[PDB]
Amino acid sequence: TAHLSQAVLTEQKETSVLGPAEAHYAFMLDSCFTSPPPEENPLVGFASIGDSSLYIILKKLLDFILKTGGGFQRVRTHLYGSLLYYLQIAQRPDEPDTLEAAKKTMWERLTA
Amino acid sequence: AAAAGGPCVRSSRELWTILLGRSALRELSQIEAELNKHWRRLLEGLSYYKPPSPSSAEKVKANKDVASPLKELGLRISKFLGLDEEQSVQLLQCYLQEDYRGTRDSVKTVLQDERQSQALILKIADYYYEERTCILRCVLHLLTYFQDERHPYRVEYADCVDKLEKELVSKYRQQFEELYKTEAPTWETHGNLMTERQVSRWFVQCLREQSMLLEIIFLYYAYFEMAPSDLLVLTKMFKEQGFGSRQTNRHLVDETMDPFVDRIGYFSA
Amino acid sequence: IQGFLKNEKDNALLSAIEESRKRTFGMAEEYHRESMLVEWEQVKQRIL
Amino acid sequence: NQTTSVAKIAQYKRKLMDLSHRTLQVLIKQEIQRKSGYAIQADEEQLRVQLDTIQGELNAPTQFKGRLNELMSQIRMQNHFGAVRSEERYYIDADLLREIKQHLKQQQEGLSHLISIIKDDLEDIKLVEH
Amino acid sequence: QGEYGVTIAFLRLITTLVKGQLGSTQSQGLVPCVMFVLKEMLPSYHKWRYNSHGVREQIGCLILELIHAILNLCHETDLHSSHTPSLQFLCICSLAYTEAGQTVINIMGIGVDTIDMVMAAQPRSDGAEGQGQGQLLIKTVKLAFSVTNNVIRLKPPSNVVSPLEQALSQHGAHGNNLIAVLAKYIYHKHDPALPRLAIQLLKRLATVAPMSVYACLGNDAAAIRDAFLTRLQSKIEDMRIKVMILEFLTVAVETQPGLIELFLNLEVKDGSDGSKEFSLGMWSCLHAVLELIDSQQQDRYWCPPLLHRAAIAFLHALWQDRRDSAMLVLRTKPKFWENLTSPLFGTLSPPSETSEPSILETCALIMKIICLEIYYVVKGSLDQSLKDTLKKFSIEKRFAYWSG
Repeated sequence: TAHLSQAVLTEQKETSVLGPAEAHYAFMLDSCFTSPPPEENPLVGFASIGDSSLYIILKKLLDFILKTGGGFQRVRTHLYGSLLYYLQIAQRPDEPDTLEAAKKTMWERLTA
Repeated sequence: AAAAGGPCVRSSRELWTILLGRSALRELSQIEAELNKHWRRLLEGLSYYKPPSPSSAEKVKANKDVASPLKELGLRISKFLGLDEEQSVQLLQCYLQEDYRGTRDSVKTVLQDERQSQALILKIADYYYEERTCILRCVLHLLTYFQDERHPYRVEYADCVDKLEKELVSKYRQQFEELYKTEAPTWETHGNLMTERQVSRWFVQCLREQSMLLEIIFLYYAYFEMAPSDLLVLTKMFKEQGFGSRQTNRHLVDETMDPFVDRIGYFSA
Repeated sequence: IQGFLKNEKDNALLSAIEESRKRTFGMAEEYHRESMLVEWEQVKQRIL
Repeated sequence: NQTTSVAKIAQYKRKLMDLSHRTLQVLIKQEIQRKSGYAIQADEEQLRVQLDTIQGELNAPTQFKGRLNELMSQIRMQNHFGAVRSEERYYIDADLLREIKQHLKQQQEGLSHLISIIKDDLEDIKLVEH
Repeated sequence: QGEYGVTIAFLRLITTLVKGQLGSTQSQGLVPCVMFVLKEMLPSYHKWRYNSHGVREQIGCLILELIHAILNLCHETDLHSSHTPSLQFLCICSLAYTEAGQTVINIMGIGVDTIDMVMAAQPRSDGAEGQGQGQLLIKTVKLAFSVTNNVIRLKPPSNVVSPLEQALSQHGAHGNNLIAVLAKYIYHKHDPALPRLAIQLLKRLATVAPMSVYACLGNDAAAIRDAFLTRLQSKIEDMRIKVMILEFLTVAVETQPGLIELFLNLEVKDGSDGSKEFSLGMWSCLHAVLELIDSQQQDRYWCPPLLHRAAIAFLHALWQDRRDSAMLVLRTKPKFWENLTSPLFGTLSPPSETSEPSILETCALIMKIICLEIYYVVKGSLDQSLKDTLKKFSIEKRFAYWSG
C-alpha cells in the first residue's frame, strides 16, 4: 500500500509535465476573455484512480482490521499504517496561493 | 521489371480476389478468358510450384532483365522454400509488385542490409504460403458455386470444372501423399533461416494444405461418382497415414496443430 | 535484507504519521489567519 | 588567388573526410581484433547503449531525417507561390534612405568598437592566466 | 465468469430498439442504456476477462453497431419544441470528449498488418458472410472508421478542436503515428470498404489537423504514395477507391502543400537558356489522370462519370490553386485540351430526364478550368490546341446549345 501510494505520487506529477493533469491550469494561461473555445476532460491511465480494484482493496483492508483480534497489536499497527498510505492515494496535493487562483469565482468553484 | 512490356503472370491471389467478386470486374468474358488462361495452374494444383533445377538456375544467371541482386535473393529464396529458381524470381517480383510496403528504391537498401534481406526472404515465405493456399481456394470456390442457380458467373465456373474433372482428384491425392510423407526441412538443406520456428510454420502450412486438399476431394465426390477402385485406394492411403494422425513429422505437433489434424481426420472419414 | 526491510518500514510508519501531523498543524495557523480575515471581512462593512 | 584558395579548401576538407573514414575503419578492425575471443566489456556495452540510442534518434520518423524532408517540401511550395506574389514596389525617399544609411553606419562602427573591446579584453585576460 | 451471453443479448436488444425508434420521440428513453454502453462498457470491454477468442471482438462489433445506428439516425427537423438534447447529440459529445472516443481511435490503430496476420492465421477459406475472426475484425475496424466519419459529420461548427480531433492528430511518443496507420490501410485487399473509410477520414484530417499530413507519414510517405498510385492505376480496383484517392488528392491541392508535391512528382531539368524545365516523373499522379480522361481509351474502357468527375475536380483545384509547375506540364501534353473539353462536345438529356449529375459537375468544372486559363494566361501565351478548341466550340455553335 505504501508503494501503490508512492507510484500514484509520481504518476500525478509527471502527468503534470507531459499528461492530461495540467490541462485545467494550462488553459488558465491564455489571454481569452470573450467567447472561449469548448473544454474537454481527458484522463487515459489517470482514470484507473477510479477502479473497483481500489475500492475492493479498501474493503479487504478494513475487513482485515476487524478480523485481527486485539493482542495482534503489531498486525494492527501495520494495517493502520496501510490505511494511512491508502488514504494518501485519496490526498489532494498542496495548491499554490496565486493572485490568479484567488480570482476563480464562487460560481467557477461550484460549476467546475 | 515495371518498364518493359512483358506479359505479367498473375498471382493466384489476384485470381482469388477476382473470383471472390471483390475486384471491380463484372464481364463474363473477362472471367472466362482468365479461367481458360489459368485452369492449368488449378490442374497442376500445389505441383504448379516445383523444386530447384540447374537449368532454371542457369536461365536466371544468364538473364539480363532482372537486376542481379534480385537473382541473388531469388537463388536464396529458391533454397529456403525448396522452390524452382525461375518461380522464385517470379515470386520475388510479384511480392515487389503487391506487398512490399516500401518504395521502388528502398528495395536497393533491403538488398544491401543483410538483416533486411533476411526479413524480406521471411515475408516472401509467408507470401508463398498464401499463394499455395489461393490455388486451393480457387478450386474449392468453383466447386462451391458452379451449380448455384443464383451465381452471376455460374456458366464460366462450369466451363472450368469440365476442364479439371478428368485429372483433378488423382493429382490432389498425389499432392496429399507427397505432403504427409515428406521429411522436415533443415538448416543444411534449406539454409540458416530454417530454424525450428520456421520448420513449425512450414508444417502448419503442410497440415492446412493436406486438410484443404481433402476438403476439395470431398466437394468433388459430392457431385461425381467415386469408383470402387478409388475408395479402395483412399481406404489404403488413410489407413497408412491413420486418418491425418501419423504424419512423418509428428515430432513437430503442438496444441495449435492437432486441430488441423482433426480436420484431416474428419475428411479422411 | 531484514534490517534494511525493517528500517524502510519504521521510517515509512513515522512518515505516514508525520505529514498528517504537520499538515494538520500548518492548517492551524492558516485556519486562525482566514478566521481573523473573515471576522475582519465582517467588521469593515459594520464600519462602512 | 582567393578563389583558388576556396577551391583548395573545398578539395582538402573532402580529402580529410577520406582519411578520417580510413582511420575509423582501421581502428574499428583493430579494436575487434584486440578484444577477439574476450567477453563483451563494461566500456563496450556502455558504448553500444549510446550508439543504439543515437541510431534510434537518426531513424525516428519525427526526428531530423523526417523534419529535413518536410523543410524541403515547404521551401519548394512556398517558392512556387512566392514566384506569383506580385511586387508592390513602394517608394522610400532618397534622404530618408540617406539617414537610414547613417543610422546603420553609426550602429555598425559602434558594433566594430564592441568587437574590438571583446577581442582586446579576451587577449589581455590571457596575460593574467600564465 | 469471462463469458457474455446477457451482454451480447443486451447489445443486440438496444441496437434493435434504437433502429426501431426512427419516427418517434421515445429516443430519450434509451439515453441511460446508451450512456452505460459509452461509459461503463466501451472504455472497459478490452480491459475484461475472456474464456474464448472472437467474443471481445463481437462485443466491440455490437457496441460499434449500436453507435453506428445512433450516428445514422435522421432527425425530422422540428426547430421549435423542447430544450432537450437528442440521443445522437449525447452520443456525438460522449465520443468527442471522453475515453469513448479514445477507444474508437485505439480500434482504428490496430493496423492493416494485424488484420492481414489474422487472415493468414485462420484455419479456413471463409464464405461471403462467414464471420471468421479476420472478417469480424474487418467489420469492427470499418465500424470504428464509420463512427469517426459520422462524429466528424455531426459535430456543430465551432472554433475548437475536441480531444477526439486532437488525439486523431497527436504524435504518441512511444507508439505509432496514427495518421501513418490510417494511411497504411491502403495495402488492404480483402475488403475495399476498409481503405475507403480510412481515406474519407484522411480527407478530413487534411482540413482539421493543425499539422502537415506529409510530416505525419515521414519515412513511409513515398511508400504510401507508391501504393496509392498503384491502386489509382490498377484496372481491377474498386472505382470508389479511385474516386476517394482522387478526391483526397483534390484536398491535397486545397490544404496540404507538402503532400501534393510528393504526388505530383515533377522531375526537373536545367534549360539551355537558364530556365528550369518540369516533367511528369516516373511516380506522377497526372499519368493516371491523363489516362482517365483519354477519349482514345474511352473508345475501349468506359470511365463511369463519377470517376471522370473526380479526375476533373482534381484538375479544377490545380487551376484554382495556381499550381503552375503542374499546369505548364499539362499545357505541353498532346491532345490535353481536346480530351479535357470532350464532355462539352457531348450531348445531354434534358433536366427532366434522370442524367448522372457528376456529368453536370464535369462540364461545370471544365468550364472553370477554361475560365481560369483564359483569365491568367493574359491574351497571348495560351495554347494553340486550346485556341482552335474554342474556335471549334464556336463553329459547332456550342455557345447556343449550353445557353439553351
